[PDB]
Amino acid sequence: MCDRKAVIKNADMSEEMQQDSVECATQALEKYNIEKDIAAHIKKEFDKKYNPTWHCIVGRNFGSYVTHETKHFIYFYLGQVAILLFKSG
Amino acid sequence: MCDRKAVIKNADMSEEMQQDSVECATQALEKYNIEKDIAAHIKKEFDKKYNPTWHCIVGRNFGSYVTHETKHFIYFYLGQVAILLFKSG
Amino acid sequence: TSDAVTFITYVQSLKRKIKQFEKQVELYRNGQRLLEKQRFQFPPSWLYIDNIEGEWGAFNDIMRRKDSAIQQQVANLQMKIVQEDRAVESRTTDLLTDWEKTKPVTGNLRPEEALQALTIYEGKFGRLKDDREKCAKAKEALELTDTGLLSGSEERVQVALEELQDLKGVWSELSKVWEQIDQMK
Amino acid sequence: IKLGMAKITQVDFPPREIVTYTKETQTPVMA
Amino acid sequence: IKLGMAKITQVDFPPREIVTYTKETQTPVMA
Amino acid sequence: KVNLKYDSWHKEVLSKFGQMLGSNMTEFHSQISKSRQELEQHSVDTAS
Amino acid sequence: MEDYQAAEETAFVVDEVSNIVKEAIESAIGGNAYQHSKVNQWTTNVVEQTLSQLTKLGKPFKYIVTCVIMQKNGAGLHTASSCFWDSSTDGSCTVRWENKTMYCIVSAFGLSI
Amino acid sequence: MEDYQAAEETAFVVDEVSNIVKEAIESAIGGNAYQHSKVNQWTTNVVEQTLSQLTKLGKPFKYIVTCVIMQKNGAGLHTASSCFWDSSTDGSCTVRWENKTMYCIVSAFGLSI
Repeated sequence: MCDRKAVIKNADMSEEMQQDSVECATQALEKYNIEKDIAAHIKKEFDKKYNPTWHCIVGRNFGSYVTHETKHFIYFYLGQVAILLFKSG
Repeated sequence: MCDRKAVIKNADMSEEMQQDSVECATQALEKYNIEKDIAAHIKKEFDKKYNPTWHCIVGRNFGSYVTHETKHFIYFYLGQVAILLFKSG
Repeated sequence: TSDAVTFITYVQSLKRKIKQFEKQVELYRNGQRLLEKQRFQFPPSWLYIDNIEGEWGAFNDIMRRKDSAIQQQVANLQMKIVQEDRAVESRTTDLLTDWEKTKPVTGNLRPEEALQALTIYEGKFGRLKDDREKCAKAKEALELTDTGLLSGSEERVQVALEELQDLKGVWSELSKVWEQIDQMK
Repeated sequence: IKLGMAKITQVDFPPREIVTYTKETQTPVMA
Repeated sequence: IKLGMAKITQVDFPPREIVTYTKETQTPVMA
Repeated sequence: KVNLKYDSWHKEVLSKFGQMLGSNMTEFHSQISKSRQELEQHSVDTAS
Repeated sequence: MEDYQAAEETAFVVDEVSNIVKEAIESAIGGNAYQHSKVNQWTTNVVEQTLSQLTKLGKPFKYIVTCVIMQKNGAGLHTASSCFWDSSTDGSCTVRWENKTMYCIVSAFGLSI
Repeated sequence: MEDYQAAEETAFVVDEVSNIVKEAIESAIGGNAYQHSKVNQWTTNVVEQTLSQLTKLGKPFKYIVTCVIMQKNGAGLHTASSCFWDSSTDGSCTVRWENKTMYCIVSAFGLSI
């Protein structure tokens, strides 16, 4: 493991679910290499922990809007692969 | 745009409104280059004609595991630029 | 009305502070990409201009929706200004006649229960003046301000308060006179 | 006036529920 | 029989809109 | 050793807070359920 | 032949009461989106306009109007109304109305004395 | 001693109807969650049980029982009812009710003959 620092580019969360987003994206990044499987592990773990309905988008080149709930948004970067996470539905 | 050939990978929304998604992403890549501006125009168009709450991701390198409404889902490529349109919330 | 009015006064205080807030975001913007340009290695405990622009755009989105919530609540709180202004007028006229006819004025009664009656009407006019103040703040913060719309009831409760200052003063001078009367009886 | 039991007048607006589909998409990692 | 108007009998329960914010994301271009 | 024993001291203050909260909560469940069952069995529309 | 006109002058026609419910709903609601502070005066004005237009008929009835107004959030809705009347003279009217944001149900009743 | 309970058995006693409403609700729904297939049975059972034990009071009234049952999904519940009766004899009962998963309003009426 080379040190994959988590820079948080946007934060509408709580800090516990911020560090759990950092840990779950680190776990999904070490288990998978295709980005939809990374978004699959993050979205499945956070529908398990913090209820339906989250949406997760993982990649290196995308420009997007969200529409999320209150305290239900992070968009952050692990290395150079971005992790987009918001709850809607 | 030019010789990009809008090819649908995955479609669960109707053909007139899939055609609206194709022409809306075509005119949005015409009037902008930065993908989030394309996304915000696609947000305001789909949220004014097929209501809140759409979510759309514009880019060329991403993956996702996202949850849509039925009759509200397209993922299509405008060449290199992929457009993932879904409604949730 | 009035708790949301104190919130809307808090909103307008942040609206007067938002030029200082926006220039603060611009100062942290310039300093943060200068430290990117001069290669400072930021901690994770640093909350960035990434995070401050997330909170700042969140702050602007919440005040645009709560500004929209204000602009739909102008009708409901406008008619609540109408019922609270006329309720202060009604309870004003009731406590003016109750005050003006059931005060003790004279020099043939013991002044402790007399000044007790003056302080019950003083506290009752204090609560009625606080209802007038809550309606006056409601016409201040929700922008039905036409010289505050200071009512006839505000003038009537304040001239009854000035009349009660006169009667508490002459009952104090009479309380000195009745302590002399309790000595000379 | 002959009192009697009336017809049970029902209006059902159902919860128009989506069984919401979750799908994975991927840009095909292009060089 | 003096028929007349009755009072309005209202029971209110509040909704929420589960509070929605639009935020905008963009991957950078890199140096 | 400070952090290990202080996690255990947090667990002991945490557990006895849970035991006092569960005893007050069981007592409140008992008297509120007894009171509302007394409201159920006594109708106010009795004759006397 | 006067008994048939006297029976028609005190009958509960469901369609006239439903048209009064349509005119009261379109008078008070219109097609404006769900504002929950306005739902109180929408229910107030639909019940008061239906009670106003029903009492202009001059028929010997006692009228009950109940109104339900509800936002489209994916939540589920049942309203039920069985009653206890004389079946030869009395009747009811229950009308489902909707727009883009909202469901409006008005149950209107008319019971002869 | 006899004419006072005779006055109880003749006027609209407003909230012994509310005892009939809570016995109807606690017989029908219980502590069950929202499943939409049983909501029609629950609304029909509250209305039929309320019309069951208002008819065993022996009071000469015309009864109207309405019932709105609502899923807790963030949609919020407003009803209204103003009516047109004779005010010294008639009245209105309206009981709100909820649990973790469901809302309920039952509005019940009694109209004299």
